[PDB]
Amino acid sequence: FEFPEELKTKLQEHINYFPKKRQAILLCLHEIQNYYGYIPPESLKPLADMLELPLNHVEGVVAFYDMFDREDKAKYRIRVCVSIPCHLMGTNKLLKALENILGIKPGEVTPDGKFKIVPVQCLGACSEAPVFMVNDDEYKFESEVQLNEILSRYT
Amino acid sequence: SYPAIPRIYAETTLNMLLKRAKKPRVHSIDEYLKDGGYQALEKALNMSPEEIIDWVDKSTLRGRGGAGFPTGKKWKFAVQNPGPRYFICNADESEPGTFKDRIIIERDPHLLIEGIIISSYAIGANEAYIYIRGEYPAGYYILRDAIEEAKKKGFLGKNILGSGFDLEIYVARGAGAYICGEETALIESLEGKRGHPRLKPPYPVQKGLWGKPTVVNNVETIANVPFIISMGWEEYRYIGPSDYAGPKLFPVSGKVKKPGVYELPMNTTLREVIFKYAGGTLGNKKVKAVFSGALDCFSSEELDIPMDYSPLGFGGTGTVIVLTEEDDIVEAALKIAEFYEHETCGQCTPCRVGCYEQANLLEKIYKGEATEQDWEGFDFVNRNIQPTSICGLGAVAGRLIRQTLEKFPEEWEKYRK
Ligand SMILES: Cc1cc2nc3c(=O)[nH]c(=O)nc-3n(C[C@H](O)[C@H](O)[C@H](O)COP(=O)(O)O)c2cc1C
Ligand code: SF4
Ligand code: FES
Ligand code: NA
Ligand code: NA
Repeated sequence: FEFPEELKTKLQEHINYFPKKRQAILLCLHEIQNYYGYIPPESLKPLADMLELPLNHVEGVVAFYDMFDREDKAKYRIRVCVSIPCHLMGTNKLLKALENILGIKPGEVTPDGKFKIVPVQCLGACSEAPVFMVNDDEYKFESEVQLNEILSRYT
Repeated sequence: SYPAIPRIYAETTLNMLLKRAKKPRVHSIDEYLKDGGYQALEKALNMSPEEIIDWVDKSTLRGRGGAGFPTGKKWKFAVQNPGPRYFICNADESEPGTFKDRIIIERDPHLLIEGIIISSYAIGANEAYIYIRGEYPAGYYILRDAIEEAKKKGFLGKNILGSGFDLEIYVARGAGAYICGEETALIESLEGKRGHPRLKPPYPVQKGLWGKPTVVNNVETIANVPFIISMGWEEYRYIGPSDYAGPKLFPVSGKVKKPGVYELPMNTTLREVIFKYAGGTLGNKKVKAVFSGALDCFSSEELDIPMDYSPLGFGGTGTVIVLTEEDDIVEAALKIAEFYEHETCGQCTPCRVGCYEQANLLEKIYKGEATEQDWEGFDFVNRNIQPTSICGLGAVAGRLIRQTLEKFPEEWEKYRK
């Protein structure tokens, strides 16, 4: 397993950025996930080598940090706040709307591999509850019609 | 071009931290300079580090990240130990209800950067870090760009403005763990490790990043520093009541008409926050409770308390989550239990098992499936998360829930029957 040049170049930027190589581990793992739609288990050994770290160190880090997903590939992660106060302000309605539009529940991926619903703790936008993200983009849920239009922007 | 972010409402009676950040847009360096930005830095670099520490001490500034440690005193402790030293901005803000820090980061990044540079100079740190939670991607990109702006204007790098002071600011990203806001866990994460808190003592100010003296400060804390230098510590102390001076941000959410971030003096009462500033309650329903993030539960009998650091004050980080008369307190308690279940790092046995069991058992209670032994077990676990804990999470994971048991017995009773 080898990283494509375009990805390897970015990883190398991260690794050269901090005073010590190993400090770049989370930036690198974010970069890997954004490229492949998940963290391929095969990617960890060559990442470890670039960071000058043992494989088990990198494995332990991937396991600890919730944002990283070793199991399911998805183009777009729909992170849905399942905390408080989002629960008062209509998380349930957001989840129902997502089920109506995409046919999936929290934890599931669409058959085409396009969308995965990821339940998350507070996203720090509680005044704009109920909150969700689509990869890096973050939104307030207003209604199914509004949500449907938002999701149509991700192709 | 940045990722989409919700336009959180922001209002200020003081026009300090939200002077620019009351507008939901990035204020870049040229606009910041037009407001007198970076002039406090220039002033600071003509002062001795010791004088800056003295001003920040006399300002009475205290940490805005939840523990309320006096900032100047913290800095004094760090400079008692030989360098090199490190400065860290904590932008991990991940507690339920808390969204005050992000609006500084996303809208007025140069206010934060200016504070970081001054603070770093004060403690003699030539390397500073911002650790921003992974779920704030826009904030990360905005900060990276703002830092490059500052570097191009000569406010970062070597020999800043001819002062002989060198600084670089690095931006690190978290990856989904609330515990990485705990200052020693944050340092572990910066070192490229799992975010596990360290046994204290030692404290970071003695042994922190790479075992060197390290000051960790919250975003909001740091954003006060340019004001202290610009205005002088006396003028800063005239803001708000004598005993609790300075601006404070209050993120207000739940069942209010105008949820958002309010910049207010600390003599404001909880009642005023809700009714005078945040427009009262949705449907004008009665307030049942206020959750101070995931820390404390205040009843409707406790709304006349000051939003200050006093023994009888609101305290915490000033996070105000409003529940009204129709909201189920047990359901809300379950949400808090779920948070602590998800976020314990699991190093300490009573925290690991206690956070898990508290949520597990409360879910059974909520669903009407709990046995009598489950109820007894729940009470016991709730009182026994803290033993042997080496960070604040274990100490508080049962606190709010215990307050709901004491303040809303009737509601819990319905579930027991
Ligand atoms: C579980 C836990 C989570 C914390 N999360 C944060 C956080 O997100 N941001 C923050 O600045 N402080 C957080 N703190 C407090 C920090 O440990 C530390 O007190 C603070 O960053 C110091 O800065 P200050 O003196 O400016 O408040 C947390 C503490 C604990 C125990
Ligand atoms: S108290 Fe809990 S969160 Fe803190 S170090 Fe121990 S197990 Fe981890
Ligand atoms: S509770 Fe959902 S963003 Fe905070
Ligand atoms: Na719907
Ligand atoms: Na005053």
